[PDB]
Amino acid sequence: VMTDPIADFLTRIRNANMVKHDKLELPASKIKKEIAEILKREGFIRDVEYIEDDNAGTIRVFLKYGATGERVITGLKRISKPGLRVYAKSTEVPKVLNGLGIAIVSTSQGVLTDKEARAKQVGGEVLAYVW
Amino acid sequence: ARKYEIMYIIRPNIEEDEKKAVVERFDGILTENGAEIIESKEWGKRRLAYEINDYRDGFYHIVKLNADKADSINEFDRLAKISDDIVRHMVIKE
Amino acid sequence: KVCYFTSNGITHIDYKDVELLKKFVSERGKILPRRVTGTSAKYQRKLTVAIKRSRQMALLPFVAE
Amino acid sequence: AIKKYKPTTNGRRHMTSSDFAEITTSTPEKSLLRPLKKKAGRNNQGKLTVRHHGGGHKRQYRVIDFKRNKDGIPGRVATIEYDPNRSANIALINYADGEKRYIIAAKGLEVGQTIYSGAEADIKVGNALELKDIPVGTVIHNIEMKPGKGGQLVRSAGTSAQVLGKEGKYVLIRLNSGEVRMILATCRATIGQVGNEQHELINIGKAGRSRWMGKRPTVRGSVMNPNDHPHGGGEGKAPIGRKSPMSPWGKPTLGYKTRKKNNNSDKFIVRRR
Amino acid sequence: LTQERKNEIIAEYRVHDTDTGSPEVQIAVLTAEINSLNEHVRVHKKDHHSYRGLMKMVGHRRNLLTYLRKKDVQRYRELIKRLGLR
RNA sequence: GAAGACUGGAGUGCAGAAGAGGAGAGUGGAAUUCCACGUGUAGCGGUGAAAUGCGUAGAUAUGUGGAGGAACACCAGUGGCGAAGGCGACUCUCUGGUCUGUAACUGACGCUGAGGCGCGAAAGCGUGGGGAGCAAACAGGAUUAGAUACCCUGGUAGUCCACGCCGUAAACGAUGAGUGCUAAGUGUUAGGGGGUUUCCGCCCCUUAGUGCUGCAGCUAACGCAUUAAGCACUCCGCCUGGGGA
Ligand SMILES: [Mg+2]
Ligand SMILES: [Mg+2]
Ligand SMILES: [Mg+2]
Ligand SMILES: [Mg+2]
Ligand SMILES: [Mg+2]
Ligand SMILES: [Mg+2]
Ligand SMILES: [Mg+2]
Ligand SMILES: [Mg+2]
Ligand SMILES: [Mg+2]
Ligand SMILES: [Mg+2]
Ligand SMILES: [Mg+2]
Ligand SMILES: [Mg+2]
Ligand SMILES: [Mg+2]
Ligand SMILES: [Mg+2]
Ligand SMILES: [Mg+2]
Ligand SMILES: [Mg+2]
Ligand SMILES: [Mg+2]
Ligand SMILES: [Mg+2]
Ligand SMILES: [Mg+2]
Ligand SMILES: [Mg+2]
Ligand SMILES: [Mg+2]
Ligand SMILES: [Mg+2]
Ligand SMILES: [Mg+2]
Ligand SMILES: [Mg+2]
Ligand SMILES: [Mg+2]
Ligand SMILES: [Mg+2]
Ligand SMILES: [Mg+2]
Ligand SMILES: [Mg+2]
Ligand SMILES: [Mg+2]
Ligand SMILES: [Mg+2]
Ligand SMILES: [Mg+2]
Ligand SMILES: [Mg+2]
Ligand SMILES: [Mg+2]
Ligand SMILES: [Mg+2]
Ligand SMILES: [Mg+2]
Repeated sequence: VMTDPIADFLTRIRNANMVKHDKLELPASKIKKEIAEILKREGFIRDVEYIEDDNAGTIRVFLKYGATGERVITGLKRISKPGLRVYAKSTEVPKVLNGLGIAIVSTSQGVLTDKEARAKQVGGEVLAYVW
Repeated sequence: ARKYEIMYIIRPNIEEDEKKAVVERFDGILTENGAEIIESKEWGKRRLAYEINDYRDGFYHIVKLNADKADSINEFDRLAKISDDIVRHMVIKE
Repeated sequence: KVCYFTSNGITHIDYKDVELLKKFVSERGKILPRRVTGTSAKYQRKLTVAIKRSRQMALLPFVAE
Repeated sequence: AIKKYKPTTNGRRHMTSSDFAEITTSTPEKSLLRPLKKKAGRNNQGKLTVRHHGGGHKRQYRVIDFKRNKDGIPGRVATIEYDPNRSANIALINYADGEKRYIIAAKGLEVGQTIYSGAEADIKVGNALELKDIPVGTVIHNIEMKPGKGGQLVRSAGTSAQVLGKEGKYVLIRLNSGEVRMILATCRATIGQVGNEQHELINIGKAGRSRWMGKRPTVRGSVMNPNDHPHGGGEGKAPIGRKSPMSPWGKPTLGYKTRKKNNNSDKFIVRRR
Repeated sequence: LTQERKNEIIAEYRVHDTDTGSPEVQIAVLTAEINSLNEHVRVHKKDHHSYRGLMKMVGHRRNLLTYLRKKDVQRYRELIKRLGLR
């Protein structure tokens, strides 16, 4: 059965990148909103829209490629799996690809990236690595 | 509740007076049991495709039933195999 | 080439209908293969239950000389 | 069923017995009892003619109906009882007359059933009919050999014979031993198998249990003296130092056929066992 | 279980006059089925394929009873006293 | 964690469908063997060649009848059903599961699952039956330097049935179960919808199975490839050089 809806978000984007698909849509959730919204802030995804329906709504994401078809996202990874959750202190927040990537952290002040977390001295659950 | 359909063959060397004696007899034994008969029809003399017993032809009969306990077909089956007048019989449900 | 029972709208095959079944066996009483008669897969199964039922009541022969 | 006993002692170790689940009542019908006296194999003259008999629990005779000639009266099974005088059980039947009599209990005969005899009886377990009215293939028992005499051929527990054909005045029967025999068509029989099938599975377990049934010990002929048995004598254990093993009276005992060669019923026996 | 026999049990345990999928209704129908297979299995002793279907009813019936106990205890104790369960 | 709310999971209801799924009772036709009786004369059978064997006490062949047991010709199909083992003559009785359509109903009631409990080809074991063909052991004839083998003539347990054990297999797709995503082309099984047409028929779409070919991806290679050995999450089982073992 479905045991990790966040992992599906991470892997659906990865599966669409390989075949250069220009868009995708998937069932919506509150936590997926920030993750999808965060990616738009650093240009990892070209756009995002919400569709309201009966069950839970629907979200579609517009993937982004450079001129002459280079991927903008070269990898997505899930860290804190349901089988082994991980937590990071204020000084333990990593730097994905030596600052050229980002990490999504679910702090007590909201879901925000690794760079912003070290500016507020808070920790939380590390959710994903995007580079 | 559940309907059946019985075909049985009577020996060819039988006479009209005694042929209808067994047709009314086998129609009877389906009645005191839990069944109500619908249609007793006879095709007539036919040539058997193979020599089933010492005979070569036979009279064909058709019976329709609406049975519930499904034991009136058991009594027919029990007494059809034992009489010397019926040479074959078959019960079909649809 | 064309299924007989589907084209004619037949939905039930009876074992008392000897004249219909005689078109679906060979000269020796053997059931013809489906690639020869052209009948569909669904009604090939119903057809053989009719033939096997009628063989027992001596309406069709088992093996014919 | 068959009841195994726990090995409490060395005599109860291998012993089994019936549980008597089919038996309904434990008291016999008083007006159908006759006395028996043991004979221990003693002759008309007082001589011991048949050996290894004598000295068991005392019994009483229950008069059985083997003729079954009460035709047209519906007989209702009342009880199923125990008979010391035979291996099968018996059933008490009281007719609509008021008369009562015992018959052999067939397999599947239960209390409350109705039993018929005659010519209009149906082919059901327990009914009695002439062999000419019995269809080919049925399993029968209690076959009689002469009309009006009474059942005699198949009667012990678990035994059965099968009707096999017709020859005009006679009927072919395959007896329990495996013999094909010709019997008149006016002789009667009962439909079914005989009652107590498990009787052959009982392990006696004790020597005293054989003694309870009236069996005295059997001495082998190899441990006798030369004037007692053709096998006695010799120093130590001795083999059968003869051409063939011998009975206590001569007359070879292994493979030698003892049926009369000029018998009058060889023309009524179609094939032997 | 014949179709009309089932619809009497459904009508006898509905929490309201329309439902057919209430846990009270399903357990009552499931109970009637395993009290009908137990006679078939008792006489057809060596019918192993049918006996597997029995054990999937018992397990399914147990799952629904557990769910009812947690959600609403008062309803749960009413069913077992009415269906004669433990 | 607690209190509520929902319907995309799961299950019930309603309308259809297919199937060698299972247990019990009864019946059918070809064919082999044996037995009885007509006709008939000198071989039959067998092999790479032969011989043992059967036959003038009259065989093989042939016509008629009787007894008995086991397997079900054509249909028959990378067709169907089942959790696996496995299930193929026909009828009835008792029973399990699955698929499609509807959106009436409950409202997360779910997945995996160590120990535990059941099922489980064939051979084998115990008790009681049955025994036609086949056939370990065994006997005889050939082959061979030898032949405790292959080949030929016979043949006992066994194979069949009821009940009770045994608990293994190259029990294999050599591929654990659940869930979601990721080009296409084409057969076939069971359904549903629409267009043409009076039907038939053709075409398109769709659900659940069953085959083949192939992209990205994976792989040491062979190869797998929407029925993954690709991309991911949950739970269980197992491995750490060979022999000894
Ligand atoms: Mg003696
Ligand atoms: Mg002795
Ligand atoms: Mg001495
Ligand atoms: Mg002497
Ligand atoms: Mg001596
Ligand atoms: Mg001595
Ligand atoms: Mg000595
Ligand atoms: Mg649903
Ligand atoms: Mg079936
Ligand atoms: Mg079956
Ligand atoms: Mg034959
Ligand atoms: Mg040579
Ligand atoms: Mg001959
Ligand atoms: Mg399956
Ligand atoms: Mg069912
Ligand atoms: Mg079914
Ligand atoms: Mg299916
Ligand atoms: Mg609601
Ligand atoms: Mg499970
Ligand atoms: Mg275990
Ligand atoms: Mg075996
Ligand atoms: Mg055995
Ligand atoms: Mg034996
Ligand atoms: Mg040799
Ligand atoms: Mg042989
Ligand atoms: Mg067994
Ligand atoms: Mg081993
Ligand atoms: Mg193993
Ligand atoms: Mg296999
Ligand atoms: Mg393995
Ligand atoms: Mg998997
Ligand atoms: Mg999958
Ligand atoms: Mg497919
Ligand atoms: Mg080592
Ligand atoms: Mg080692």
